[PDB]
Amino acid sequence: KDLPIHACSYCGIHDPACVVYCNTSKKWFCNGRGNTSGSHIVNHLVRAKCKEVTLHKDGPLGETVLECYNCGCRNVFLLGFIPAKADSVVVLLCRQPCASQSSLKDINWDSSQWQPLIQDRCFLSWLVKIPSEQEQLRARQITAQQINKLEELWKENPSATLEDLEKPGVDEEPQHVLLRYEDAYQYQNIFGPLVKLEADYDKKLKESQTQDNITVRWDLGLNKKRIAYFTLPKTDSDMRLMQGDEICLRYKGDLAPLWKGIGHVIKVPDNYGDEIAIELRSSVGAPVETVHNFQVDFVWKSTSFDRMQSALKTFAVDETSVSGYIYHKLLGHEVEDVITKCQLPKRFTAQGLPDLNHSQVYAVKTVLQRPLSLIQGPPGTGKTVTSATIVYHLARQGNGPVLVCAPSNIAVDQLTEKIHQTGLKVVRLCAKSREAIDSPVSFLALHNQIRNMDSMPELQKLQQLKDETGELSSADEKRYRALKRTAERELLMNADVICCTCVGAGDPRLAKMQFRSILIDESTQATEPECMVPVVLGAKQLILVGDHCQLGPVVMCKKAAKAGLSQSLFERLVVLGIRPIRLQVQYRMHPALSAFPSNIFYEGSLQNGVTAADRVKKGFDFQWPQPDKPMFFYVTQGQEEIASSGTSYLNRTEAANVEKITTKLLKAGAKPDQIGIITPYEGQRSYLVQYMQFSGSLHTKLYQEVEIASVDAFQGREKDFIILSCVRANEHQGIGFLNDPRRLNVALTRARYGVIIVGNPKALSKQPLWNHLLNYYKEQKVLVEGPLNNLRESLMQF
RNA sequence: UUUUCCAAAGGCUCUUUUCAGAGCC
Ligand SMILES: [Zn+2]
Ligand SMILES: [Zn+2]
Ligand SMILES: [Zn+2]
Repeated sequence: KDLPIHACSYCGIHDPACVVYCNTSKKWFCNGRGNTSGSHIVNHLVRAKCKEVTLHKDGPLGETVLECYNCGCRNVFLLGFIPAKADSVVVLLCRQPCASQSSLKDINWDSSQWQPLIQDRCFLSWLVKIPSEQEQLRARQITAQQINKLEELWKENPSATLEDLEKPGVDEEPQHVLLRYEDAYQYQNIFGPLVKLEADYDKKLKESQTQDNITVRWDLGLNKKRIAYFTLPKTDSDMRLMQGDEICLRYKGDLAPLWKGIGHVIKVPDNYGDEIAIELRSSVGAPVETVHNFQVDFVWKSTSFDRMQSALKTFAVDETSVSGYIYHKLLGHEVEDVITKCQLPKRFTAQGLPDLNHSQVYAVKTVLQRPLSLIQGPPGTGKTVTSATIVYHLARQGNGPVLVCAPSNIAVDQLTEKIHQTGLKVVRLCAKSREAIDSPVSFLALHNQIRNMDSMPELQKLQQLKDETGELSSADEKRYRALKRTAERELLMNADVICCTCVGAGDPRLAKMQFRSILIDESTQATEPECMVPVVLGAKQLILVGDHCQLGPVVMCKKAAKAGLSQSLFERLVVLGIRPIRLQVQYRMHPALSAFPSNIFYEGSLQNGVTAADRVKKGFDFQWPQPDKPMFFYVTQGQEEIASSGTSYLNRTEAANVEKITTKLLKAGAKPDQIGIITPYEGQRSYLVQYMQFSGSLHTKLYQEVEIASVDAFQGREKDFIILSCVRANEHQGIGFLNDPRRLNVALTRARYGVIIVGNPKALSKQPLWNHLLNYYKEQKVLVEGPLNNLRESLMQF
């Protein structure tokens, strides 16, 4: 009848050792698996981002708080139990750093036997008894989708029952993304709510980030560089500290008068470096002398989303914002093909750049003859050289300035270096936040060029005065602003090629300009409005470069992802009916590694531009299961564990295996910078960092030199030897986003010399693509398990 | 078997002096 005080929100099962109370949500939940693959309590914890667990009053342990004996951390995802060697008393300790920093140092305690408290997405039976299957089915049954809906209702209001899910029927679902449109106003009305939802979600998830009572080195700078170094106390474990964001520094202490300054991040965590560094744009009134009792806060900004909305409305209301043909093509309207009447250069090669192959030459000649061209660039095909050829030819056409944009600043830097290699005059536009960022192409930045602009000397005098003092008078500031605007306008008109980011093209300084040529790059990594921001500038000839098989843009809002916002402009153009021209040759992999992904994801179209003897590293005496094939799959029988964040995964057994193979690789003579570690899960990456940094069997700096990153963090990077840990291994659950073929594509194509795959074939074989992976690897007879020294071919079949 | 937990990004505002003016980073 009436639910007791300790009753599950989802089902209401009442039992002493079956209900767990959450301090964050002030609700009880059952440990029963239910219809879904996960327990109710674990599902509530992961969905509601809670990290506090309170045991029921009656049970094997009674009213207990699961706190680490060393540090007392509340986050249950880090605690683990150790059975005593003398009695049955269990020791609850954090995985790290409490394993080595434990004050108890009990003889019966050992950290090797340590296991996570959460297993198979549910609490262990001895702690919380799993409800009996018959009782857990005879009671009220709730499915996953309505569970998520009820959790959302609880989040938006802490009063919601089962009847609140059906009787109201809120709906208000965002309009789904269409493939074919009819009006620009329709496009704006459809994509406005999605952008607004994304911005709101980002603001909500990023505004709740602050720290208090931190130290600061507080070093100074000659040219007004208030540079502050401080380290996050790692209690919040927030990685949102990023280049270009805004940080407000508040000094509420009594040592100095209260100060509230604004600055930008200049240095994020690095290899063994940490000590995040920020640059303050405020005056000299900052409390330099004080170090402690410093408060910091991150405030979200809406510049990017405002730029997307402005571009959308400009496209909706301005007929000349884009060419008519491009406007009709983007809306899916069926129109006849148009051939651009451009003069074809006799030689397709670029001065100062390597000669293109036949496929690249054909791609260039086809692109130059079409107002709209789509290029599918497989990994390792030298797409940068191709794009350099395109910009070279476009500038040689003399049809005004040529705009280049890319979602990532690294891609922009690579492309601008490539074009500058031809000797062409290029101007790189950087944001104010990125002005202090040091880059190899920073000498080509707009602000640095202005600082080196010697035709007008009073501008330099004002600049150095600003560098040596604070803000000048109002008239002086107005004159300086006018001089800067005039100089940058002259530079931009004089410049032949302007390169920046896709969002950065929305800068007012770049505004009020018309460009007849745009070569949006890496578009497969950007949301459709992000790619659409630069084109409303007056595009007439428009080129996309990217690979849908590589990866897609990352969207955080669940509703936006469901509505189709994750789709890139490249994908929509491809599915519209435009066949993208794809480069057929590449020089990045030894043929053995490149044979499989070409066969699978590129229907056997890629060609190996390098030979086997070319892609062998000298002084590398490492044994292989097949001497001709420098890759293999190592089989591990580990169990996945929930990461500290509560939504990622890790595995200790695979981490130890990775450590062993990396130690062997360094013993083989491979340079430490060549060894890369790739994991799709952030929690696994952090655990590997902790395991390889603090506990180093070999030289600690030796392990330090290698670097670990997420899939798309490493995607823009190319190295010799790569070792992958797929992490996920669950009998009753899925692999997660590992079923996405794009991540498999980038993971297999990230190498140059060798790939070492580590994972559990039994769990991965359920997904058909990974089953094909396993079948191919067994056909090559490189599935190996057991001792590293004594390699044995696995007998498992899939 | 849910949908997955994964990067990158990045200064303007106010006022009817609005054909404009004012102030901030
Ligand atoms: Zn329940
Ligand atoms: Zn909760
Ligand atoms: Zn602890």
